[PDB]
Amino acid sequence: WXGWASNDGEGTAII
Repeated sequence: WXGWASNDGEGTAII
């Protein structure tokens, strides 16, 4: 979701 790498489903995801 609010990660900074891979997609977490809808947005960015944690490393």
